[PDB]
Amino acid sequence: MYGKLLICATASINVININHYIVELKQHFDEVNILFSPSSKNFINTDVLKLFCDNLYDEIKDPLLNNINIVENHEYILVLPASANTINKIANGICDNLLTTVCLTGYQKLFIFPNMNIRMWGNPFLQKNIDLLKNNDVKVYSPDMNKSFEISSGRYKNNITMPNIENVLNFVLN
Amino acid sequence: MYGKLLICATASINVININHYIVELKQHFDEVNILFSPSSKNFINTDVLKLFCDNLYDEIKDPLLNNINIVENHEYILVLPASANTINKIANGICDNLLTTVCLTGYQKLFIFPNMNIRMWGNPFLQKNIDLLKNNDVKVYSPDMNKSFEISSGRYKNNITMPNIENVLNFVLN
Amino acid sequence: MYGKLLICATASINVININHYIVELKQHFDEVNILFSPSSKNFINTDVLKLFCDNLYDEIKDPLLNNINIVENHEYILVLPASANTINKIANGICDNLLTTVCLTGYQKLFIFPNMNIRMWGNPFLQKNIDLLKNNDVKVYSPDMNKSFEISSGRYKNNITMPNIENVLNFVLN
Amino acid sequence: MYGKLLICATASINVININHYIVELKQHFDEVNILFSPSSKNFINTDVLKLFCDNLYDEIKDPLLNNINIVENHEYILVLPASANTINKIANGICDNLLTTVCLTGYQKLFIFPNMNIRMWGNPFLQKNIDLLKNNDVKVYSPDMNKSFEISSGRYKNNITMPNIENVLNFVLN
Amino acid sequence: MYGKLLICATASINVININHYIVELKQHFDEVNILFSPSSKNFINTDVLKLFCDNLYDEIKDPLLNNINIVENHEYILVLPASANTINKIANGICDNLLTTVCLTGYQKLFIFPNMNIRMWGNPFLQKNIDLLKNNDVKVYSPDMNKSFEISSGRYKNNITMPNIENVLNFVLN
Amino acid sequence: MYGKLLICATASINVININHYIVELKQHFDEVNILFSPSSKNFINTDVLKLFCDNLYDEIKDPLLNNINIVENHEYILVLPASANTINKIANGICDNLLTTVCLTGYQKLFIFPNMNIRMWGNPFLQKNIDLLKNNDVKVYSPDMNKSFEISSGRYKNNITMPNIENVLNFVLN
Amino acid sequence: MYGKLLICATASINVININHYIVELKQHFDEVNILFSPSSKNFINTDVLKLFCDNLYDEIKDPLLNNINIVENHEYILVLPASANTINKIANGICDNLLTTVCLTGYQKLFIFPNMNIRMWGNPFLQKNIDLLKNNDVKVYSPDMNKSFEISSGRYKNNITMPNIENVLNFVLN
Amino acid sequence: MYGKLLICATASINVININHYIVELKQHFDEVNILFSPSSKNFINTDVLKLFCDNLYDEIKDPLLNNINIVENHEYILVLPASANTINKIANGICDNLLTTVCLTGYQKLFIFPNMNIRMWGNPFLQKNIDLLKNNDVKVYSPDMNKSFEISSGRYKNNITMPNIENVLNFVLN
Amino acid sequence: MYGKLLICATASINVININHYIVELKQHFDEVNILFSPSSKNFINTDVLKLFCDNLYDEIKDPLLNNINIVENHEYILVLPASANTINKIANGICDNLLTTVCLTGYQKLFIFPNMNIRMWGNPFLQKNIDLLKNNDVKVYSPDMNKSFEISSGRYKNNITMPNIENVLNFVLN
Amino acid sequence: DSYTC
Amino acid sequence: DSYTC
Amino acid sequence: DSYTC
Amino acid sequence: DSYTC
Amino acid sequence: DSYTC
Amino acid sequence: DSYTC
Amino acid sequence: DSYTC
Amino acid sequence: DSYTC
Amino acid sequence: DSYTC
Ligand SMILES: Cc1cc2nc3c(=O)[nH]c(=O)nc-3n(C[C@H](O)[C@H](O)[C@H](O)COP(=O)(O)O)c2cc1C
Ligand SMILES: Cc1cc2nc3c(=O)[nH]c(=O)nc-3n(C[C@H](O)[C@H](O)[C@H](O)COP(=O)(O)O)c2cc1C
Ligand SMILES: Cc1cc2nc3c(=O)[nH]c(=O)nc-3n(C[C@H](O)[C@H](O)[C@H](O)COP(=O)(O)O)c2cc1C
Ligand SMILES: Cc1cc2nc3c(=O)[nH]c(=O)nc-3n(C[C@H](O)[C@H](O)[C@H](O)COP(=O)(O)O)c2cc1C
Ligand SMILES: Cc1cc2nc3c(=O)[nH]c(=O)nc-3n(C[C@H](O)[C@H](O)[C@H](O)COP(=O)(O)O)c2cc1C
Ligand SMILES: Cc1cc2nc3c(=O)[nH]c(=O)nc-3n(C[C@H](O)[C@H](O)[C@H](O)COP(=O)(O)O)c2cc1C
Ligand SMILES: Cc1cc2nc3c(=O)[nH]c(=O)nc-3n(C[C@H](O)[C@H](O)[C@H](O)COP(=O)(O)O)c2cc1C
Ligand SMILES: Cc1cc2nc3c(=O)[nH]c(=O)nc-3n(C[C@H](O)[C@H](O)[C@H](O)COP(=O)(O)O)c2cc1C
Ligand SMILES: Cc1cc2nc3c(=O)[nH]c(=O)nc-3n(C[C@H](O)[C@H](O)[C@H](O)COP(=O)(O)O)c2cc1C
Repeated sequence: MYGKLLICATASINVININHYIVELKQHFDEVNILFSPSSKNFINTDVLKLFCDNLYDEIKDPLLNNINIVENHEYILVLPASANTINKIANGICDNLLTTVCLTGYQKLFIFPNMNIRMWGNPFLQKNIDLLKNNDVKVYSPDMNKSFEISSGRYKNNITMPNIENVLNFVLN
Repeated sequence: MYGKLLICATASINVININHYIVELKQHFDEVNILFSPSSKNFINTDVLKLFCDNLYDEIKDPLLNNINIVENHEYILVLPASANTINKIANGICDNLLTTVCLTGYQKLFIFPNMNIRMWGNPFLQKNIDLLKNNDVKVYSPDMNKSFEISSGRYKNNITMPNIENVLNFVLN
Repeated sequence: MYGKLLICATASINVININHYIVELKQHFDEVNILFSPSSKNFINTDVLKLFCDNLYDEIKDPLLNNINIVENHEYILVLPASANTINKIANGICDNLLTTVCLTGYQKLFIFPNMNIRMWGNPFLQKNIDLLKNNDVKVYSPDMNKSFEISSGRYKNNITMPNIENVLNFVLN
Repeated sequence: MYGKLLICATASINVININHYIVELKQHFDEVNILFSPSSKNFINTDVLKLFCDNLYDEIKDPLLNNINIVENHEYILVLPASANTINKIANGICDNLLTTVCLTGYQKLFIFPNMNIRMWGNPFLQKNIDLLKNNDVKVYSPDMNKSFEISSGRYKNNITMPNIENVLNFVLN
Repeated sequence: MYGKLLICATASINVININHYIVELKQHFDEVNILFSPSSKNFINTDVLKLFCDNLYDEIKDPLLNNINIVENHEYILVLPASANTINKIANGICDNLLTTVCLTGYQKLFIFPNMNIRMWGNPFLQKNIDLLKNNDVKVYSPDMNKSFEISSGRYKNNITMPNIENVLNFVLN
Repeated sequence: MYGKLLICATASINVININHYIVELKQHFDEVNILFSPSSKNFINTDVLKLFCDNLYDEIKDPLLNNINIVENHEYILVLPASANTINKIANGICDNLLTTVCLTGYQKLFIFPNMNIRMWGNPFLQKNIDLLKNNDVKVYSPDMNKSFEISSGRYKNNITMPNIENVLNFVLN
Repeated sequence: MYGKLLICATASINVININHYIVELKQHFDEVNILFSPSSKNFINTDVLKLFCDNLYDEIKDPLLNNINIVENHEYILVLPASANTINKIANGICDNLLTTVCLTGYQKLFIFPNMNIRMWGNPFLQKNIDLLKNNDVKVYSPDMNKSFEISSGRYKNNITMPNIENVLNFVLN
Repeated sequence: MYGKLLICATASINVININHYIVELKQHFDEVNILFSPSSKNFINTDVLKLFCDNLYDEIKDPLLNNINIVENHEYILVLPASANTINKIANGICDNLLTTVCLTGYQKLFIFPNMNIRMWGNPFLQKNIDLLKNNDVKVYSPDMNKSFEISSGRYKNNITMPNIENVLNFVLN
Repeated sequence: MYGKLLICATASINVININHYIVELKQHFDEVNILFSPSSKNFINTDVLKLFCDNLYDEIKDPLLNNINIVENHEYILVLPASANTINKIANGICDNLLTTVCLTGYQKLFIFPNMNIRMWGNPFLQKNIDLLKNNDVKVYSPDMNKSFEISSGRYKNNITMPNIENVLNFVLN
Repeated sequence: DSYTC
Repeated sequence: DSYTC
Repeated sequence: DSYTC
Repeated sequence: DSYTC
Repeated sequence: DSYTC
Repeated sequence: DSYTC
Repeated sequence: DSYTC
Repeated sequence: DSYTC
Repeated sequence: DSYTC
């Protein structure tokens, strides 16, 4: 059991399966808390996650949540899944919501797991920001390529896939 | 008749005349669809554009619009009028609304037509982003200078003006 | 008595004491007007400031406020308190609200007074933007260090503090 | 520069381009004010016209607007575009909204510019009312026929078209 | 004491003094009931009239009020004050609200007391309708001229005035 | 099977049985579509008619319905039941709602079936409009007299009754 | 013409005729402004008074109205009609709404015109407060007794009546 | 069976058992009606009392309830439970809600049964008002002391208790 | 460190600086909790005070807050700033909101710090209540006179001023 | 069955 | 002209 | 008193 | 049963 | 420039 | 700074 | 016609 | 199972 | 006078 861990979940289609990660990670960290981007609420009912994680930080329920306290209360902060938008906001120091504010404050404990279409992944601006993040000690995991179900065509093509737990653990703990 | 074209309209005072472009462009492209930034809705009733364009993408009516499908469905994507804000968001890979998300995903089919006060146009940060966009193969039209009706004083002075259709077509097709 | 001055107040915990600055500054500038970021409204009732400042610019009351007019109507524009978020948005030319739009348009009359936790202040991305702002003639005040009230504990500690009026005046007028 | 002019805009698809007329007319009349029919608000955001006209009369913002004052404050009152409905209401003295009430009160300064499909234009009842209006000194412009954009097909055809500014000016001033 | 009487009050500025009539008429008719036009509700709180009249017919409280029952329940129906709009609607058989529907159904017991600016009174279309009403046995009182407090300027000038009770009674009973 | 037919239903107490007509007429016309007046919605849940007619035109669901398309899409347009109000609005060319707008546009395919109390039927103004309609080629059916259930007294007195299907068909097709 | 006068109207059934006083008083005072108690809004639409008085003070439209400014801007302050409640609140220094706050601040320019049922007038506590008000230089008019319309019965009886203008003027000016 | 009785219930924790009193009193008075203070609605659903009392006076359902009629319709008016606040408002003649207005109007038929913590009961100001009430012929029952369940500590300590029915009857009838 | 202290803040313009007191007092009392009057919420966002005080009592969030518990939980209760209205309500035992209810219950631990315009301070009724409060052992601080920034005119004049912390502490502890 | 007010 | 409850 | 716009 | 805060 | 249904 | 209306 | 702030 | 647009 | 999180 390691220290308290915070999941910063963003609006990736894969956020709908964030519960699998919470349960897995709860077997290795004292606490697993979660914080969502405003847009991810269009994909899931974030309320149900209260049943799996120790604490759910909701900026609508409480608009005055202390980002400094949140950062100090955790040893690890994971952006999972990390959207292109949030990755780029973090890289530019933009923090117009609680999630990004927490990421700016806790850049030293930040672990980013990118998830998006390979086409989005190729964006020049996104890539420049990913280099900037890495060159400034923000840990950015290298997306895995594999069989992914493409909601667009319903085909199982090759594309960026979500990281399995072993890889998450190894990237965060090593 | 060329392929399907998408207009990404932003909050420039000139968005109120976007219908003139839709009608003109509809004479040259199989389809002319439109997508607005949240802020542009304070300038016009976007609903009426449904009468001129083939399809209106509304992220409020449908928060789960697939940006990948939208990008794949078009051969050309025009940011017209393109605000300083959206230009700068695109340059930094920021996509916190459907319009900018579409622009990040379809950077390869992107054509940007800047419109703003000459004073805003002189902003250092805006200009660095415009260079960055151009140096990464995003087509950015060079704003035209001419008699523009300044709303501050009901007097026609010289400033940045909207591109006429010939120039739009030539910039997009050549 | 110098020219008209505009205060661009952002979501720093210290925005709750912005009235002290308005009253002080009103003793030296013909007019002291104020403009808030959307988020700062969660800290104070901005309506009450109408009793101290000459004019309150409210983008909700009037979504079509002319940023060019606002910039032209003032000789000085102060971002006070200036949040990490707004500082970073200005540095990247991002202007998705009235306050930042005004700051992009009036970069030449801009004076920024940073306020945030020392930990946030150390963010790499924030610092690169601060250099970029300074290297492009945007005046950025160097945060003062001193005794401060820590809301989490209710006790005093050393951290970034708000600038006193003498320093504000001297930084803006000299 | 002639006296103050009032535009009474009704629910014709062409009301979306009413701004072009406001700007043009502002070059010839001391003031160009506007008043919309309730239904035209489904076509445009009338709020934006405040940026072009001197005054916007809004019966929702102020349900107690004095129609007598409005009529006395103008030398010319134009119903442009004039819908079949409003034309027929005026002809029968029906005034169940501010616009029609103003038209009944100011029949002596009224100039009507009909706009509608040629098929609607052929309605017997509409035509009897147009004769009645003309036979009672209400100036009714004769609709121009020419090439027009048909929203249903997106192609151009011959039909009633909007009057150009020269014709508007000549019909009102001569 | 004569039979039950119904007052159909319309949106004339003088509707604010309708209570004086209710009280007076209640001294001569078994019952004095009232029915307002939708627009008159912008001038007064119709609810208070429940304290003076026997019954208040509210089409919003009850959208299914039987106009036939209402007409049969009264021996006299007065349109007081009668607006130009309602007079013209009655003349054309238009009944798009409860008040006008009642007037169409009870044309045989109808007594109309016009009230409006002398300028509105001169409207050609209004006058043709007044002749049509009279030529079809609808009793239309001839407006009185006298000192009227013009709201445009706090000065008493000569204009159409409200009928005193003696005249109302005499016109209705004789 | 004849061409597409449109039913324009108005606020007559009998609109509650409009479904019987839809089903009957569907046995003789390719399509039977329906359009209601705003007031008729106080008598029935118009939504349920979607289960019987091919298409339901709802101006609230879609405020920008093309009246020209609606008229062109049908060979016959029936106002059934036709209220005194709608009959009179049509006769005067008044079209302040979708139903009346469609009737003005399609006067050449219009078939009107009046339904109201015999007392309302005797209104002078209504009758003048009915003559005007007939003298201008708008087909107006002559109301049938027979045993009708009078909701007012619960008695089966003689009054105007709804037309049976044979008469509807014969009046429309012959 | 005397100085500016303020009417503080309270929830007496007679507040519905407050317009008669405004018009009368406007013939003798530079300005006649009005301020209502929250409860009086259940008797009338206070908005319409804007058409008769120079200024309407609305604590809902503006919750931060300066009572000191209001008191300083007038030479006379009349509580008319004055309810038992407001009279008693003033006597005890209670000011939980704008009207009573203004009355506490301007006790030196206060003129109270009581209106209520004779039975309420006999209340011991009310009377002790009236003595207290008089013994502290607050001018309290002695209610007139005469014929009055009793809303419950609709017949006339002897009771407290409203003061005529001569008496109001004489009590305020002498 | 005595005359009609009115219960004026205030916001005492004991108002939740007011139904027991209604049922008991209904065995001795022709009618038992009830009227609640606005705040007592936070303790119970006042609607259910309609099932026990003859009439429920609701100032929200009807803001224009005639307090004079209410007082005249009853021989006895009981404030039960009577809160310190209502007792003090009555003593000062304050009537800013229907309940207190009724108590001011019916002071001659008023019977007050105080209920509150013994600590509140000791308040100097409350006691001065209780003397004032008694010295002006308002019947104020002397609170009973006994075993009361203290919600605060869950202990059955000695404190002021509610009056049993025998005492209520004897105090009111004797 | 003394016992728990409660601040009862009322609607004085100075309530906007109540945070300065909370922070200061927190250096001397185990706990500093706050409770606002309903009206003071128009001056500030009371929510933010949760970041400075130990507990915020909100009667809207919880309408059933036990005033007895609140009073028992504190050794000192300060009305700061104390408005004329609240002072007068306390003096008369009026408690129609949580704040005044707490003050009635805890009169024995009450410390009142008056703040208002000198003109309001001169009100006879207010002064009689202040004497009554003092003569009944309620501690009422004597307002300080000094340079106060008058909001009517941006000029520093002499008037009642807020008490500095030394005086607050000395008045409460001695 | 037809109806009438 | 005057009213009472 | 009678009124007019 | 009587109650007390 | 001109539109029709 | 202290305030007054 | 083109526009500018 | 991972997803992709 | 100054606050921090
Ligand atoms: C159905 C759907 C799925 C999406 N999937 C992704 C994704 O896998 N990765 C991504 O970066 N954005 C994805 N997007 C776009 C983001 O939701 C969008 O850029 C958003 O503004 C990001 O906001 P956030 O950073 O606050 O979560 C998707 C959008 C939708 C509607
Ligand atoms: C009346 C008015 C006109 C504006 N005109 C322009 C313009 O021409 N160009 C521009 O870049 N911004 C303009 N702005 C500022 C933008 O609306 C603002 O920066 C906005 O946040 C951009 O958002 P968007 O990128 O989502 O459209 C205008 C604002 C208003 C109120
Ligand atoms: C109680 C609290 C206090 C905060 N204090 C600060 C601060 O001093 N400085 C800062 O940069 N951000 C601070 N934040 C974070 C900002 O509010 C957040 O980054 C926000 O998105 C900035 O938005 P803005 O730039 O529109 O004002 C605080 C947040 C809360 C809830
Ligand atoms: C998309 C659309 C375009 C329309 N165009 C016209 C038009 O050009 N002329 C016209 O007379 N009516 C037109 N109509 C019908 C009118 O809007 C309708 O008769 C309306 O009730 C008129 O109201 P008004 O007189 O208050 O403006 C149109 C309706 C829609 C939905
Ligand atoms: C303050 C004001 C006063 C008015 N006075 C009159 C009047 O005296 N007579 C009249 O015919 N219309 C008057 N009007 C115009 C009518 O209110 C308007 O024509 C309305 O649509 C009539 O509707 P109704 O027939 O349903 O009452 C006035 C309007 C306002 C705002
Ligand atoms: C219960 C009831 C039944 C009605 N029956 C009829 C009827 O049979 N015929 C008619 O012309 N009006 C009837 N009316 C009156 C109309 O509904 C009313 O005149 C309405 O304004 C017409 O609007 P429309 O033409 O938009 O349907 C009735 C009203 C109600 C409340
Ligand atoms: C229809 C009706 C008429 C009233 N008439 C009077 C009156 O003439 N005088 C009075 O003192 N109270 C009267 N009242 C009672 C007051 O409205 C009530 O005491 C109210 O709380 C006073 O509030 P205010 O002082 O804010 O106006 C009346 C109440 C109603 C419902
Ligand atoms: C749970 C609770 C119980 C209360 N019990 C009493 C009580 O027994 N007696 C009392 O005088 N006030 C009591 N109070 C305080 C009153 O409700 C409060 O003073 C209120 O403003 C009185 O308003 P009213 O006179 O309109 O009922 C209680 C409050 C709460 C939340
Ligand atoms: C901008 C403004 C400032 C005020 N300042 C004061 C003040 O300093 N002292 C005071 O007693 N009342 C002041 N008032 C009046 C009170 O807000 C008012 O009497 C209120 O009803 C008191 O309510 P409370 O006792 O619930 O706080 C002010 C009002 C406003 C709108």
